[PDB]
Amino acid sequence: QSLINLLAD
Amino acid sequence: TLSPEQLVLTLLEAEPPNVLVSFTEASMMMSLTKLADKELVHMIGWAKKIPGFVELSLLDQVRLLESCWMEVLMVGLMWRSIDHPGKLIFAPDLVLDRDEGKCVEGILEIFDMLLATTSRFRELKLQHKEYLCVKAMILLNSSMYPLAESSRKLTHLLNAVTDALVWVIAKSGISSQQQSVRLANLLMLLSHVRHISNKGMEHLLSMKCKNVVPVYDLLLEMLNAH
Ligand SMILES: C[C@]12CC[C@@H]3c4ccc(O)cc4CC[C@H]3[C@@H]1C[C@@H](O)[C@H]2O
Repeated sequence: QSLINLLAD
Repeated sequence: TLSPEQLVLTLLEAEPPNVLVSFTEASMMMSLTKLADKELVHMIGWAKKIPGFVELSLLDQVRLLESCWMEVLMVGLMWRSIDHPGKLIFAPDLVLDRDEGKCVEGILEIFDMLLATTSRFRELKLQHKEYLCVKAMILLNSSMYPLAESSRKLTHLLNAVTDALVWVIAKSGISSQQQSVRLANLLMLLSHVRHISNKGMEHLLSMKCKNVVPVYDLLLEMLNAH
């Protein structure tokens, strides 16, 4: 998972 | 707003899980980069538990983490290492003596800087509650790196953690003069950690560019932002 996906997860 | 005791307890519970890694120049850098990538995943989870962070704009959340990630890794390393002179406790089963920095070109200077800063925190007898505060202050851009509702919110969040740090220091019962000096010394150490971080990222990028170590996934993404 990318930074954005991790933040949005 | 939360009370300072409430805020500090929130920071405690946000603490990330610990990670385990698993020398040549290649194998030390492989271990260290694998470690960083694992910690970075948990760092994002940690940031999301800091009061107010997820209320910031997505762009601010991204830019804050892009700016501070290596500093946050480094202050954690310093805390893990604080009571072990001459050793860097990167992880359980990755405890490095200062002299093992001779394995990697350019890394010894960085180890010495990390050890010296750790020694200053030791001399200050950095408290658990202070550590929690200063790590959150790093994330919330106490450095004031240039990144309106979100900016106003961020200022509020940073002020809250600073207030909590002041409160923690005030509990020590030392003179107001000494409380002010301690705060100054802590803030100046954070500025120094920023400088070591800049050096560390330059070194990582060099090791990548020279094909000494591959860099993948989240670490790649954060490195590419520098
Ligand atoms: C040693 C170094 C700085 C500390 C990093 C570091 C600091 C704190 C941690 O918890 C993990 C790490 C892993 C990567 C480490 C970096 C590799 C080198 O390129 C150099 O910049």
